[PDB]
Amino acid sequence: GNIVAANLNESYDINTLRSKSPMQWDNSSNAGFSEASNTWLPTNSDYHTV
Ligand SMILES: *[C@@H]1O[C@H](CO)[C@@H](O[C@@H]2O[C@H](CO)[C@@H](O)[C@H](O)[C@H]2NC(C)=O)[C@H](O)[C@H]1NC(C)=O
Repeated sequence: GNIVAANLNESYDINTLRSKSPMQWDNSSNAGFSEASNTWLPTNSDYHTV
């Protein structure tokens, strides 16, 4: 699903950022997309079940 449009300090379209959230693999931190602390966009909150 979509995310809620967060604050980005790069020039992005806030109307269409909702479809660009990181891919949801396994239920790790950042849904297995990254082992970094913070990603460039927030992972959707339903990643534990989806
Ligand atoms: C844009 O990036 C962040 C938010 O996306 C801005 O705020 C910093 O966020 C980091 C993340 O934890 C904090 O540690 C800093 O204290 C924040 N404040 C700063 C750096 O003043 C950040 O200010 C923005 N960077 C720009 C505009 O260059």
